[PDB]
Parts: sequence; C-alpha cells; structure tokens
Amino acid sequence: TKAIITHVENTSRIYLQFSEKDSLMDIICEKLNGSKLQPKTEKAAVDDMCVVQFADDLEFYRSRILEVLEDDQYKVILIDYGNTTVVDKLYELPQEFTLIKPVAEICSMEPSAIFEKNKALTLTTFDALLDSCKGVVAVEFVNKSASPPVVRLTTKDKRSLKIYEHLQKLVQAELKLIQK
Repeated sequence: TKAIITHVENTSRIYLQFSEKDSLMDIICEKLNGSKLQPKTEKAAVDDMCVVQFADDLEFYRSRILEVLEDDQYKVILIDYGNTTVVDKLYELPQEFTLIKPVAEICSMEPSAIFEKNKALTLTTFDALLDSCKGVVAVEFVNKSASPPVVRLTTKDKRSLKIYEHLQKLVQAELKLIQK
C-alpha cells in the first residue's frame, strides 16, 4: 500500500498519510482554508483541540495543544501531519471535524543500532532520502500489533529504494569516509 510521509520524529516514530485518506485530507484543508474561522476568546489547556495558522505556508490546520508557553504562546501539533510549531493565536475547531480522527498514522521502521548511535546523521540522511521521493512510499507491515506498528518502507518510484537497508548503508558510508 501507498502513503506519504508527513513528519519524522525519529526512525521509530514516523507520521504517514495512507492513500485511502487523500480525499479526506483534501476536504479538511479546503474547509479550513475556505471560510472565516473564529478566534478563541480565552486561553487553551494542554490537549485542547483547535485550529492554527501555520507560519510556513499561511494555511490553516487542525491542532492540539502540547504546551502552554509564556507570552501567551502555545506549542501545538498539527494533528493531521505530525509536525509541531509555535503560535500566538488559536481558532475554534469547527464542529464538523470533532469526531474525525487525525489523518496521519504513526509507524516505526525496524530498529538499528546505527540509527540510535548516530541520531542526527541518520535523520538528516533520511530527510534527503525522503525529499528524493517527495515522501511517497510503499508500505509493508512487519508487525501490526506493535505500537507503533513496524513497517518496511520503499520509495514509491522507479528505484524502489529499500529505505531501512539503504539508510543504514548511507550512514555507514559517511562514518567510514570520515573515520577510516
């Protein structure tokens, strides 16, 4: 099955939107960016659901409060995607979205000490790898009962690049160039 990677926390915590939900994601975006949203009139608390404007693209997203910060700021998660950001204004979540689960689901790649011993290098290499397929991946489940479920990811393009094995190879190659 096909999905798009929308956020990487680490190799064991990856947010993906599975293709079955592409139209649903489009409708959420269209509805949030198509009508006037209502600013909140009092402070929110951790875990409150709301909507924020994302500074990077100026568009609107379903959000959940992660932290109540000083200076009336909030760290929030964009629940449909997984990335976090800091905003100074919150909007009410329109009622029609209340029961709709977050679009993105969390999965994990297989474990590797290479990834754990070299976190920053692994993540920057992974980012470049994902950019090379614009985040579009084929997904096979290794362990569905795990939390997050463990998966194998392949670039959804002509290379069919095997990400778990390839990422290990690239990281080891850079470490070897520097250290040997």
